[PDB]
Amino acid sequence: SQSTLRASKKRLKHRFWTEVYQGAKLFYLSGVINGRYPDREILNLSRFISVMKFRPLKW
Amino acid sequence: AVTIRTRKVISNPLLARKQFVVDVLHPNRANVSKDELREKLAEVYKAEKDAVSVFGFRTQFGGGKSVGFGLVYNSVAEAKKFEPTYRLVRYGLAEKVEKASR
Amino acid sequence: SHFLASFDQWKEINLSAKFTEFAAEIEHDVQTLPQILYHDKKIFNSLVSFINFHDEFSLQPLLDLLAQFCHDLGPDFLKFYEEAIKTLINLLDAAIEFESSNVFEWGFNCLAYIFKYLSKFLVKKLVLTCDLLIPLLSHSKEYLSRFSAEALSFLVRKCPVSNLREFVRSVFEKLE
Amino acid sequence: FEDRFDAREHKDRSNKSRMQAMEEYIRESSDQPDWSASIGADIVNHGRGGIKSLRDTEKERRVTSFEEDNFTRLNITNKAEKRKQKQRERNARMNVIGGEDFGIFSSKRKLEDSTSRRGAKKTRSAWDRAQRRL
Amino acid sequence: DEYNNFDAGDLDKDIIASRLKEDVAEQQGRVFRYFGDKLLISEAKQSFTRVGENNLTCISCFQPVRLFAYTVSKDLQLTKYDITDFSKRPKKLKYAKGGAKYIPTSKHEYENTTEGHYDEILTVAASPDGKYVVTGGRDRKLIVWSTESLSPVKVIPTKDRRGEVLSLAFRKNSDQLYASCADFKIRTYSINQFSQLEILYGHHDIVEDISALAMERCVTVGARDRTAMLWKIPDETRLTFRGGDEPQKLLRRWMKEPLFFCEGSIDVVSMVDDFHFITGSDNGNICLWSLAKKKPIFTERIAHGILPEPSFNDISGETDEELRKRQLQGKKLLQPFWITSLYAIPYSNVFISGSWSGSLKVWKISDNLRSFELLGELSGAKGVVTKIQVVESGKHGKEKFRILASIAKEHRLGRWIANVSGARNGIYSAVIDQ
Amino acid sequence: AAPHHWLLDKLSGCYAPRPSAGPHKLRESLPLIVFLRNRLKYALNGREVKAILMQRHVKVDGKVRTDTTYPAGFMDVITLDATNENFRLVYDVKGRFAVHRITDEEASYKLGKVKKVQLGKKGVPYVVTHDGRTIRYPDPNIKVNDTVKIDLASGKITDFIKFDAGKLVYVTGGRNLGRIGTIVHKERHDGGFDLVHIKDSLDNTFVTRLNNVFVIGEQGKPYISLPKG
RNA sequence: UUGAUGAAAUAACUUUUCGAAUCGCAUGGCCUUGUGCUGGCGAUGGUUCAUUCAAAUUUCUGCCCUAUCAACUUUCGAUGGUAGGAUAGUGGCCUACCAUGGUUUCAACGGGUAACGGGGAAUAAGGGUUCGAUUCCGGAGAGGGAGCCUGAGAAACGGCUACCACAUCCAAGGAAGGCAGCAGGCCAAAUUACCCAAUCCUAAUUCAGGGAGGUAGUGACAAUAAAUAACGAUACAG
RNA sequence: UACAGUGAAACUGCGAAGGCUCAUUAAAUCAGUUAUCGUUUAUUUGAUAGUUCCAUGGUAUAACUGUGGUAAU
RNA sequence: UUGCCGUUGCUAUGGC
Repeated sequence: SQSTLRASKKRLKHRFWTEVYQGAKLFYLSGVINGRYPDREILNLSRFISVMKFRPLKW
Repeated sequence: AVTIRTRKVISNPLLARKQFVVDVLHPNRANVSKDELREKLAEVYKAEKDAVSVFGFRTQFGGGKSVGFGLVYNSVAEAKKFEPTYRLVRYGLAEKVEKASR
Repeated sequence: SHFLASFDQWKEINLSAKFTEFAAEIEHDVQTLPQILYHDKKIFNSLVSFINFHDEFSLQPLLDLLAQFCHDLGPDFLKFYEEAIKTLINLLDAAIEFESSNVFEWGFNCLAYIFKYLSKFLVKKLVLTCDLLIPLLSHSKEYLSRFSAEALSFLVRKCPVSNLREFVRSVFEKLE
Repeated sequence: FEDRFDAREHKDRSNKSRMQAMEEYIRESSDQPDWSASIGADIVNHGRGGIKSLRDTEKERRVTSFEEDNFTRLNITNKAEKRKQKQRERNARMNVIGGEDFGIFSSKRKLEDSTSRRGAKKTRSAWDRAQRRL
Repeated sequence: DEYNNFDAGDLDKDIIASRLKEDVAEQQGRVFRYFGDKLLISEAKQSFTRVGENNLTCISCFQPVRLFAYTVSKDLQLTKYDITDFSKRPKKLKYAKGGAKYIPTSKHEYENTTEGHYDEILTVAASPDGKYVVTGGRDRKLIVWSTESLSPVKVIPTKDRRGEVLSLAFRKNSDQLYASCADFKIRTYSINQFSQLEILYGHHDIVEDISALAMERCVTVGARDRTAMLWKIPDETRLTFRGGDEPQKLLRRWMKEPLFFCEGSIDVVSMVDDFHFITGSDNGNICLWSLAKKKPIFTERIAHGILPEPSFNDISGETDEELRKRQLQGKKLLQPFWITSLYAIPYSNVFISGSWSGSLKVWKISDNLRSFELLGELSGAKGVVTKIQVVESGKHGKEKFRILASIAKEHRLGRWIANVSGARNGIYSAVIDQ
Repeated sequence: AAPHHWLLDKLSGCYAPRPSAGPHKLRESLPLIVFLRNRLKYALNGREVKAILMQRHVKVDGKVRTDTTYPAGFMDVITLDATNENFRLVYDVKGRFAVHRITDEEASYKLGKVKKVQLGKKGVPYVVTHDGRTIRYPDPNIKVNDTVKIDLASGKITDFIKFDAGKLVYVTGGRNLGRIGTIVHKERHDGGFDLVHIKDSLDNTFVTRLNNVFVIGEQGKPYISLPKG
């Protein structure tokens, strides 16, 4: 059921957005092909890491 | 039980065929059961069971009836010659697989 | 019966000029198998005329109908089995000059059909069939010798060893 | 000047003067019956639609008759359906109550100025009006 | 019309219409057996065989392309008759009685597969190939009996609490049955396949009568909605034909210078060709209807006359004849014999109408199909006519018919019917000729 | 995008077939795909219409000519063998393509409007028609817009139907693609609004162009048959 | 008084093309004493012409205000002849000589937006009365001008020569493509997966193809119809 | 024992045969239409080839082998 | 000619 996959997708995304700031990127990685994750998914995941604008904290 | 009704039977001898529309009337059944329906069409006409095909099945809202497109052949040779490959890998005996790349 | 039902379904399926000719001549000779088997000789003369016509678009229906007439009689085509062989060989050689796959398919099909309807009741088959296959034996052909030899195999394995022995003794004198 | 072929000059448009008021009167005073359906088979999504409109059932008759006349299921062509099907169901559920549409009484379109009051045979002479009356 | 009057689309559709098949069942043939005045009237052999059953209800007959009829009674009895001897009474072949033995032990709807009746078998229909007869009534069942054994080979329930069947019609030359259930429903069955094809709804009171012909069309009529519908069963659509005789305006039509009045209930139909039918009403109207007009083409106002006035000895209980005659209000309470059984010979010029007027009435439609006329009266059937039909024999130029009709002393659905003036229960058979 | 002459319903697809090079024009031709597929419906789609054109049942212009976008235009005598489907195709009164059924007698011939008579090379008489029938040695009186009769087994001009006063006309052009009757007037100009005018049931009068016109026969006797209704 | 042929044959140029080295169906005929003569048939060949399609030139037809735009045009020849060039050709399209032309108040030439909007360019949709379907905004460019070549069609989206810059390899001698490009963004940076089945195009093709086309998946703007209960009994309290 | 089925690299036949951004052109853009005996036209289609004096024509070159240069196509 | 009862025909009717 890709229906229940989309339902759990929306539920986990909203519950994640409640605990982090709203607008936090949930990145869905599917099942593993051959020991590691699909290279297009890892490509644009690393693209998200490639710009995040880290801000200085206090401690 | 499952009952069948042909309508608007025309003869296309240029493709060596006879084509028509099929009312499939099933009371309190699941749906048409395409294979069993093709056996019933093979019985209600002259046999040619691997030459007969039906493809355009649409049920209606709430069940009861279904409307499809039946086309009986003679000569399973020209059934293979004229019935296309996707319908033949559905029902009949041709099968084509492709080198999926790029 | 079912001869009129098969003929009418073939008429409702495929029709051309020669089918129009046969249906107009024999609109009253489709059902009533006793009457059609009585007047089959006029049907055989019209079949020889339509074989002389040798129509490309009305061939399979009339050939299968003649095969069904030979099957529905199964003993009564004894006189015009000779004209069946001559007309079928003439039309098959006309279609051989035509050179089509459906032409060769119909030719081999009607050959196998006449063999299947005539191989049962015949035990004097080998000399009587070689009397007309003496012209079909040697004609510088790659395929026609194979067609004659396969039908001779069907006529040899469907009779007795005494019958095939009498056949080999009779056809031993027309050998060398 | 000179002659130019024009399908829009001999084309069946025939929709610039069809009004549901006039056709409703003609259907009332026709004295030929009108081929209504069995009374359940006209509602659509178990009720979640309307019943369905008269324009809807004539268009549906055309689609299924074209279907049974040249053997072809239609498609999910997205630009066409994303306009027309969602706008169709939205005007249906705003205007069509009980299977009868009521938008024809809440929309500006002059009935006399396209449907009645004939234009070519306008009878612009008194001799013509006397002759055409008698 | 000019010298060039072709349309490319229309010649294309006629090309396809030549190319198709089935010029077989779709015969939209009008009346072709125009024999209305050719046959005689006043010398029909009227043989009424009185049979020993209280309140017969319907007759199914048969001709192939031997001959049997069937009867069905309110005493839960089907009885098969040989009618192939064309000049004598029919003969009894098998009785068949249902009763209290076939009440189901469950009182629940789907398992009503008991092999007999228990209440008021209402109509019957013999197959066009004659293999089966089917009959049904207020036990919400259709029972199919074999011809050669009269066994129930299948029992098909209508499956609801008001599923009384009230009329049955096989379509001609086919194995498909249309039964008009009192749920405002029409159920269709395939009898050689034992299936239900289509249920189809749309009447407003109980669908009292049904009729069919060579095409897949059907004509049904409901009781007090005073509309007659006809159904395209492939297209599942219908045409509605209301009544519409106003007594005040018919009084005005006579008042241009008269006991005719309004309409209660359409009772009976019979489809005369594939373009007309006739309906019998509650005020004795017989109406003839096209396929292109809502309102009927021709109306015969009173077809079987007016009931006798109530007696002055049985109106009040006052002492004097003057006041007991005063309590009739003149003509204000005269009511007509409602036409209660109507039958058409298919594609013909004649039809038959019957009630408890005592005399059947043969009528012929005019050649132009816009009116009809009384031919003659058949005064050998005392009682209510619960069913009329005709059996034929002989070729096209010379033919002989027997009207088989059923006579009871009470109506086929409810009783309601007093003043049994010497009526008997049996089969009326009138052999008319030429 | 799709032209009015083929009676292409808008419920077709997306792309309409551009008919290729051949005898006829672009605007005055329907190919065999739109002929067999969705006009008289002997094939359902492109796959099986190419299957029947590779099965080669058709005998348009008496030859097989196996291609979908083969521009079989006006009065190309279609002949299909299976149950002798013989069709000569004309225009109807609104510009479309009517297909009048003929028999083998009428299918043994057709006509052609001449377009020029030239003296090209070696002194040979010369006539070309709409379908390019370069046929040899007529009478020298083949005038402008005259009509020849094509044998359909050979090419030879067997009959000769003149463009002159008192012959039944055809019109392929103007606001009047395809009307019949030709007798109110001959109003001949020298290049523009120059025509023989046509009647109606109330005998109206119409204006067309000269090369947009040819002759089909004679008023009261055309042997090239016309449908009815 | 009507009726008819009818107001390319010759004298030469030219680095002059070919008169079958394609395949198939058919043993077939005639005694030249052997492939001696073979000989019935079909498609591709091949010159020229026509036709189709396409290309370019050509007359005419088609909604803005226009005079504080009234004079324009010889200041890329303005208008025309004659001839040359070259063009696919006609042609002031370029060149010599010659004429002083040619348009306009009957609106020349000249100035705009709602020319992201218009010109019927067109689907219409059975009620949305200018929202509402589609052809093109104008013309270019493949770092920038310049010069050449290719082909039925090109001043080539994908070819070459020099100059001017932005650029990668590098053993510092020495080779290129071009990515100074495009998809993104300024608390939604993941479209980029599946088929040629329907439509259409090419094809040597009873095969192959086509990111043209078609199909699926995420990407909320709370925009739309349901549910989260229905029907009883009994007991106790005022 | 002069060719024989798969068969890594080449030529051939064909393929990609139709898509981004920027300044704002007023019947010159565009459409319908006449003509081209003023003209280019592969393809489709229809026709259409008569000049021989005393048993079949020569090498240049791929692939293939072999020796090498260069950081290197 | 049937649930019975009666006129019966040596086949028609009439009372429940």
